[PDB]
Amino acid sequence: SSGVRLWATRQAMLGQVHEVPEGWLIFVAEQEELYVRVQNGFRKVQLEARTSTIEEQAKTFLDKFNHEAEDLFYQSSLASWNYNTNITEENVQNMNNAGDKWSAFLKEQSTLAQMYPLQEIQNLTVKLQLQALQQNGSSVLSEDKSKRLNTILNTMSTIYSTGKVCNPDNPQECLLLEPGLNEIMANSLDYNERLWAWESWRSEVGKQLRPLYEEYVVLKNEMARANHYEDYGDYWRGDYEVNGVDGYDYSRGQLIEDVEHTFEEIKPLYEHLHAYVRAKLMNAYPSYISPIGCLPAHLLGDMWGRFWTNLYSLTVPFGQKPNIDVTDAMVDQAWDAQRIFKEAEKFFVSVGLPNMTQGFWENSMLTDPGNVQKAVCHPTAWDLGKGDFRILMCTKVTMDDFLTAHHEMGHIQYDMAYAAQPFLLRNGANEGFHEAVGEIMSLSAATPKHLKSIGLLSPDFQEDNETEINFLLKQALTIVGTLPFTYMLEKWRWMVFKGEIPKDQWMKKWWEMKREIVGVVEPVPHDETYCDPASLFHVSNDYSFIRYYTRTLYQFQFQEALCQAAKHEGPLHKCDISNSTEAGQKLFNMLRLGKSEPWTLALENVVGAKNMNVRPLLNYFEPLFTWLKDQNKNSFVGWSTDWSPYA
Amino acid sequence: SSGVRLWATRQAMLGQVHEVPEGWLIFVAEQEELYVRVQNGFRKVQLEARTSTIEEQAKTFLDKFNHEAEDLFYQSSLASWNYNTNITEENVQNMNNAGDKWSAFLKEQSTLAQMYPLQEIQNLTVKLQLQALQQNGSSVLSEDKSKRLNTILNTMSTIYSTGKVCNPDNPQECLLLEPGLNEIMANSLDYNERLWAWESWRSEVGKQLRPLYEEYVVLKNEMARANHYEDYGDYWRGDYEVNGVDGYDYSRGQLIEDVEHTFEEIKPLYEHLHAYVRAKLMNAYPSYISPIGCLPAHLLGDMWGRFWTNLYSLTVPFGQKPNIDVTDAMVDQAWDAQRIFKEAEKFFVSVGLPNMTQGFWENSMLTDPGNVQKAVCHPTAWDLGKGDFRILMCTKVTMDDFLTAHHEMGHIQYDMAYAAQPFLLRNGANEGFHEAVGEIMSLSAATPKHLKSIGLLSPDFQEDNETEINFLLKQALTIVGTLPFTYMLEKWRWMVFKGEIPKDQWMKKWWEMKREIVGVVEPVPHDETYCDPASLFHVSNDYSFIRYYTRTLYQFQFQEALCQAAKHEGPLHKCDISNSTEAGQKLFNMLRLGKSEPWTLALENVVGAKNMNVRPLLNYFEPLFTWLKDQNKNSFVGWSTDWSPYA
Amino acid sequence: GNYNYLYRLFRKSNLKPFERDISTEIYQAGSTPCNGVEGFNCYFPLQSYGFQPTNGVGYQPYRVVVLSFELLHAPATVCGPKKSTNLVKNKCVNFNFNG
Repeated sequence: SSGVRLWATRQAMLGQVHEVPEGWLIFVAEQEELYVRVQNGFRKVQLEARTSTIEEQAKTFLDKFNHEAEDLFYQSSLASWNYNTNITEENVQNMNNAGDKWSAFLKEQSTLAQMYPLQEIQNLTVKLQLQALQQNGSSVLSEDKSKRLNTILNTMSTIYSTGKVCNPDNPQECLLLEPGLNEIMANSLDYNERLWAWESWRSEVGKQLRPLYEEYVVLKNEMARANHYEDYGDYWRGDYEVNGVDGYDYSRGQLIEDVEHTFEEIKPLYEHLHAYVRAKLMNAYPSYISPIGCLPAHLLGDMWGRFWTNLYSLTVPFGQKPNIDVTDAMVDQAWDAQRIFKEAEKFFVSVGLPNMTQGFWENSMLTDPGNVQKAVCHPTAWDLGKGDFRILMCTKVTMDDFLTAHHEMGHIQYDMAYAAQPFLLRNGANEGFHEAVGEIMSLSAATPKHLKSIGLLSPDFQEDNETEINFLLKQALTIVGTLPFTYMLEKWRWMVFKGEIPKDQWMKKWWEMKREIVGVVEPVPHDETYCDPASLFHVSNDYSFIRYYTRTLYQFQFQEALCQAAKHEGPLHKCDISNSTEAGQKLFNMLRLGKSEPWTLALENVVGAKNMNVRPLLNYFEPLFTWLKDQNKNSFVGWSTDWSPYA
Repeated sequence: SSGVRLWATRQAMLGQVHEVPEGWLIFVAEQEELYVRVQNGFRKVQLEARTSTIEEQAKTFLDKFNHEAEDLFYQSSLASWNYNTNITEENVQNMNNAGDKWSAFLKEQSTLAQMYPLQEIQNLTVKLQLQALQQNGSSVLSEDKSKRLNTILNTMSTIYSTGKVCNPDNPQECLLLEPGLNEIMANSLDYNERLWAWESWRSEVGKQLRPLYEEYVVLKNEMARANHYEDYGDYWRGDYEVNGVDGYDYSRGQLIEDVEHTFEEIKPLYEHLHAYVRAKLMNAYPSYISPIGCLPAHLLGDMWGRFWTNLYSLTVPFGQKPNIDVTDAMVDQAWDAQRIFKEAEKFFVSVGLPNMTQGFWENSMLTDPGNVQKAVCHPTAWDLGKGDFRILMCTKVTMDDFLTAHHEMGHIQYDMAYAAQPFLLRNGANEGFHEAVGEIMSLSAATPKHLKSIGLLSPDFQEDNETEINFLLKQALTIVGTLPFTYMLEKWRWMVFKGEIPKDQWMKKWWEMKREIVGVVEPVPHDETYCDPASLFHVSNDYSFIRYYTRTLYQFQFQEALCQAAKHEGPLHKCDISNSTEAGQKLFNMLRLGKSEPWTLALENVVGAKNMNVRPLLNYFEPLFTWLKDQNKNSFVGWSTDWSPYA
Repeated sequence: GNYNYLYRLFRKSNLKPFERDISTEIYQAGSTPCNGVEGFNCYFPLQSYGFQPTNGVGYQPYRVVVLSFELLHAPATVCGPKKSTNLVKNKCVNFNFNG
């Protein structure tokens, strides 16, 4: 013993001096002060002034790769932005060529990185970067298995994107999922029209995708075994996995544990929320919604019941008190996309974050990019590299565009935060961190205190409890509404990749937890021909939906840390972090690392805990929970799986 | 590789450097010097210039307690001292009121100290001080149990004090134990007179204290059992218990066997001593002590048979030969108690111990201040605190009081010696150290060498073996004689606390142990109605009687070590530590430590033996041991338990 | 005991040279706030002195005066006695009249 016992600050040393054993060096990492642990305290130690292995070759190989990678990635990034801004055939070709150049280049380095054995490589950053490169992808399988898996992904993504259903009343009248079916599942309130749209989408897509999905899963599973995973779920569980880090290693199975462990705390709030929606639905559809039965899968505000936000019309806590809107004030104050972005930039400056790049304005587009060029209006950030930061969207004078602008800007702030890190580390620690950071900025941007501070919300405006309940429930519909849907679906892919559910029970098991975990009942029964669990975008397009679940746990914890940092006074849903420079600095310390460090370390450095939890959400919706329990003390609370609209 | 080991002191590492492997850095916590262990020596590495937790709160909690504890204890000691030296109603009020507030102060800080656990404390001193504070004692039980236990002790204290037995000849003529009954069996040699007083007290006290003793023992055990002890004997055995110290841990059960083992090897010396007393008692009581039977209880020169000092008149080795006493020379030089205490002060400066403050002398009652105010003449020490010291003794100009002055001042020097220790640690290592220090110096003072040096004894005094045996036997009767009685009484009390001796067999086993361990048999058959063991002041008032046996073992070890350090030659009873400055410095090494260190470490450093032993006892009385065998060859050696004066 | 005297055995920081601290704030040991009152990890820095004639010599009240002899750009003010010798006359002497 009597070795190196080093920590960050002297305050840690004062609290841990009794912990440090006799003879152990007390080195303060931040203060660069060295002390020796002696009898009842520490003594000052004299310090002087600050001054071919394969691992050395790997460092040369890795850095050399970066310079090539930076250039080629920029070409692919630019080709994408040009194609995204203007969808033309020429824009496609360069995107293909740059992507083909980029993809081919990466595998050569991937194979070359695999030539380096990581066991003899001890640098934490270097070893992580190499394995981040040594990943061979689908090439770990055979080419034909890679060919099948990729082509199916091309087809499955195409089928979901091109999934179009036709009503039996008119064969020629066919409506896509968007905007045809989704508007019907959200805006239309007809029992049959929503039932048909829900049924037809899962019929013409699920039946076609089910054979493709069956082969897709095993292809994804066998590569996971080829990549040393129990299933492709564990392959996606390796994304949050932390290995080799003392005090921060995160096992893949722990991801399943934490998601289920945190989900059980959401059930009581959700159950009363589920009962209240059932209580409100039975006020609108008493026949279609039983007081004890589950909520029909076609009356949930969207195709799959993913979000209950569109049910706010039928489940409004207080019709006389609408949600706080300052979009008209923006119209009154003549605010527009550049103004909103400038206000967002000012808000980011308000929390101490640096002002965003001016080159963004020259390069990125905010409003609708006309019609000659073809572009997507969805909020999309663009960290093209080499200091090139952009956001591609059509921003109008609306809160949603205002909030998503904050959501997208936070990504860019995160993008430049880890831009100092190498290209391999130039990304978020996990898939949900950047999105979670984007959300909390929008949430703070949506705070009425911020709106009142900036003048969007008038000073004489009052935030009554009914409005807060209206706000919280709308938050619950958006956030807590999708949590059970996210929890089961990701867990569904977990067991499907693990093969727990046999082919002849994928649909039956889906409806088993639909009515039980989520309390959602299919209006008409579906069999294994249907592939409704894969009918969503992420499952069809092979995206781990856990990102939404993880970020929601992260964002509330981060916001809770923000509220603690900003010293919020009031309801947690009213927590505004405006004019809180220190919180941005603390957030910057997390964001500056990006993915250079384990996400558990970053999570603890912000919220104080190395594990995600839903404790802020319970605090966030605590007044709402009491109101929901008060509203549900009369109506039945829970859900009966046996009941169904078809029986 | 290599390791670094730190030393508190440079000299400890210098003597522990050869076994250190080469390459280990040599660092000392005091000199802060850098050395590297190299081949056959060490190279001095050049060094540059010098550049919450419960335990820290625990350290601060103790220090604040020490300030108020030192103040209130000083007032309590002062108030009690006034009552002793001046026995008046108001002085009694001061002694009671100050003690009550001190008692109230002790429990309040003890309760507050309970919120400072001992396990997380790294400092043994900090943990030990709180452990003394956190000792709930009788309060671990319910409040009624403590009150009734004190009620028994109050009744035990009053009854023992007021125990008066009336002579059958005159019912009005009644005598208390002190000084009436004690003088009967110490001065009067009439067997019947001693027998009546011995039986009357044990009958009167026994019939009223036996039922109280049964309950008092149970109450003492129950709190000990709740205080994690097997019995109240183990509760008292925790005084010598050592825990948490490497190389010096002492267990409570180790105390039992050490006292037993030490006494067993004393028996061959004691059996000859018992035989000679038995042989000499026949010369005065031919029909009352058998040549093989055990000694009569009241024929031992004292009340309980504890001290055989008065038997020296009847069992003198050579009555014609004089005894070591310069009491006449004390008054031939026109001295007094003040000069006697001055000689006691001269004794400490002769052995090298520093002189004490004059404040002690001006506050100490060395002689009774007349008769208008009553001064308690019971020898005691007063470590009042804040450097205040007093001696409660009506010392006169006599050799007997000359040793008493040395004995009491020995406690005072010891009490001030560990003043550097905290108030909780301002005490002796155990209950047999301060008495040991004062006894050995008095014995050294009583030697002819000390008396001749200061002119108390003429140099023409004949230091022949005739006076050597007479002095040894008188010391043996006082010191060696009380060891068998002290050992059994604590052993008997231990089994009563442990419940081993049946309640209907306490009296028989007490005398059976007296018959066997001590070779002393009661003159009248006492049943369990009697409470002869509790007739002692210590047993009734709940005083651990093992302190005297340990003190006797410690003092001889202390004395022999001083004589060995002073290069004493010849019989050990003539050893004088006067004019030996090294002996006091050697003695003072433990005296400053006090009770912070284990007593085993204290005993080993002073003497050389970690545990107790009887080797100094054999060295002190070796001429007597051979002399006893010469006188005891004509009579039985040992004792016979069956014989009794009543049968 | 002369309890009028108080002494600061614990201070938040070591005093600067010639610096006086007379703060009566409740000294805090751990992280538990005191809020102006004692209790857990909270004590009184200005402990009261208990001084009695019977106290030990090292514990007795000793009066101490520290004489800081500042000499700076400010003109000197505190000089010594400047002992003067006797007067002479009609004799060649080395006279030093005030310099």
